[PDB]
Amino acid sequence: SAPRIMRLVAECSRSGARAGELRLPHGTVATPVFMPVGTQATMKGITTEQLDSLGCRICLGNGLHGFMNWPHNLLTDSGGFQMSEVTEEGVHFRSPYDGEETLLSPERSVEIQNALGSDIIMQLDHVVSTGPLVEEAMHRSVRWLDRCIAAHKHPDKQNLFAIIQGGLNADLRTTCLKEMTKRDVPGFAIGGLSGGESKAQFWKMVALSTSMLPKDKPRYLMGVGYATDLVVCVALGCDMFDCVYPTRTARFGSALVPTGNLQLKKKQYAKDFSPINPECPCPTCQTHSRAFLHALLHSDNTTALHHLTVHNIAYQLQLLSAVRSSILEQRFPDFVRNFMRTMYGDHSLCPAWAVEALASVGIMLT
Amino acid sequence: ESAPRIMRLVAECSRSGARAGELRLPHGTVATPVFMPVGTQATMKGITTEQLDSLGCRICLGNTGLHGFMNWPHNLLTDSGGFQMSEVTEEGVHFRSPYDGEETLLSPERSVEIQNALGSDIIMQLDHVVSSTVTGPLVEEAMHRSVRWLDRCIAAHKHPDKQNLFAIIQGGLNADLRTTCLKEMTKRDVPGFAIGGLSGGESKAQFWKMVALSTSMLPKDKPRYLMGVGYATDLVVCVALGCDMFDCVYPTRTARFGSALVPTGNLQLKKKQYAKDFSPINPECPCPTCQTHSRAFLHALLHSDNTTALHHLTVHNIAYQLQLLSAVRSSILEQRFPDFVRNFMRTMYGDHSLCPAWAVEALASVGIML
Ligand SMILES: [Zn+2]
Ligand SMILES: [Zn+2]
Repeated sequence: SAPRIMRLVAECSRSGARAGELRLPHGTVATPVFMPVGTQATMKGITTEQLDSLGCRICLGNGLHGFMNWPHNLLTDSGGFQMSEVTEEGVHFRSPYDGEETLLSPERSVEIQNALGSDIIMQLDHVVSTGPLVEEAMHRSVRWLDRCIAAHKHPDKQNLFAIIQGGLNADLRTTCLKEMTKRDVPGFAIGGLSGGESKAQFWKMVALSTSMLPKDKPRYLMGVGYATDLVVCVALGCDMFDCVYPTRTARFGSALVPTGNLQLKKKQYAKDFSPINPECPCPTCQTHSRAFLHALLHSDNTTALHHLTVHNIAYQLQLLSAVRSSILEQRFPDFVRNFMRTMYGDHSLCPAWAVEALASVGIMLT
Repeated sequence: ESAPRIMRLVAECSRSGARAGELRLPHGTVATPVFMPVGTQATMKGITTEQLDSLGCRICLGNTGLHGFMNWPHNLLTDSGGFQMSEVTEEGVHFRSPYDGEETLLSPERSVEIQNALGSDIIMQLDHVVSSTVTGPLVEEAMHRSVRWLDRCIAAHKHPDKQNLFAIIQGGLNADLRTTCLKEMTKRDVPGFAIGGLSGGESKAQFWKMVALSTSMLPKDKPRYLMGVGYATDLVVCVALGCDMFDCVYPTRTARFGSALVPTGNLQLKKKQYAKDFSPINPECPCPTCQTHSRAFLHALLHSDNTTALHHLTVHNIAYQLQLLSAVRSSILEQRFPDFVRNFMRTMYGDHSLCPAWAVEALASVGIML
């Protein structure tokens, strides 16, 4: 067995919630952790110092540490889902410059990520937009994983994560879980569960994945940022998260709060001279009232997006810090009960999918 | 009784009023004519000091020390804060605070004190501006109020050797009123003069006539700063009328609409005709965006990752502004400014028949024939 990068610090006795820390080359990272998308923050005027002040110790990148001037950890994806036909050789596409046919193979994806110098790297996978081609992409993703592992020639400097496939197909994801688990990679990601319509199928697929992933290795759930989703998925055994949710929420003039969000473009805030949250210690809540942000959203929209994003990212980091603390304090079920009460009002008004999911791990709201 | 001058005239056009010079400012010289981008609008879009310095920018506008807050080694210009932040009396501007929400006052003395602490190299007086919808004798009262406010700014500004206070010419589109304001403010010894009240107007014909009126009465040995002007044709014509400094949100605003500034106008990159155009925005532009991004890539980003496309379009649009005025300035030094304008109008519009009538008349007033 290779050295493990995650140390389990505490567990919830009723549910699957875990509190740990990751040992990465650029410093330790407390888990559960939400990782903001670094470039989405940089393009809105958020600097390294601001992100460091909020306590962020890891974020996602498109070496790369110097290009961003970032002293902490970075996670980079393969680049497939962004950048067309796919064969067994790799992803075929037209370059965004020379305009000629290009190939991104599993070997090339690893070589690119090796040069960037990030601390966690993601395998190249084959994602499809129904028929029997979905199972073929899953088996190709397993073969691509082995080629990534062979091409990764620095396991002591960078950590390669596999990506579980299968979408919403319980039988397909079970096959992928059984096959990828046989490889000794430092961590595992859960793909194909972002932006789904059926919340009931969403949490059942998360529970299926965490029941078969190794306990001593991190579980990274991709594309999840909604507050209730984060709390429920921590109770199911997830350790790492990423989403553009804080960035996207700010583009619509909304600020994340314990009861949902504040739609600051509404006229009811034009004369509200309080902060977004009187208990939030983020810079935006020290200098900006709701009335000011409301005024900026109608004239100087670009400046309002900067301050809303600072707060929305801060909310994410504060949420999981509170989640992690409740696990350490051996009182995570009580945290969830208080969180659902504040967010929705009463057990009768909570979304059914979250009540059933939490009950699956023995956290009752009734 | 004249203070040392901050502008040195280097060359002039023999036919028109176009001037090429340099400003001696505490954080370095600045070649004029110069377009000054709004620094905060660029910072909020991910543009860094290093990127802006590489483009050759040596002066930009600040929100309103401030040099350290931006991490900027060159010069800064800050406004008074009036147009942003309600009733106005002789004491100052009365408004409700954004923080405590209580009544606050911005006086001429307080505006200077704020700008003194920011540490910028050029500072703007506080003026009393009324909407263009106001018509009667309240417009003339605001103009005379601005002159009295100017004297209070000068008295409250106790560091003419570290910061340069500019007056702001009032009057709007009223030829008689602006003549009074020009005649009155010229008697004050300020290092430079700005021209206010000419941004975003509908009537282009009255616009260029008001610019010419201002430059005919402002001192020759002092800079002329034209506020709120960034359109390419506007910049060239106003340089020919005697203006030295410009600022606008035009490059930043143009990027919010998915458009890239080019010598023939702009490219509307959200249109489907660019989805398979794998050439740069401009093959002759040396900006970073034109080194790394094709039109097809920017077209794709404008429909999925809009925030990233705004960053790269703004880098290019700012570079276009700086390149345009650098070329303008070079043609003046080369004693070939009329020929520059003729080629510029040819590329922009196509032929004399298709040029805007207001620009043909304005250029003809200073002896530039197309
Ligand atoms: Zn906040
Ligand atoms: Zn360019």
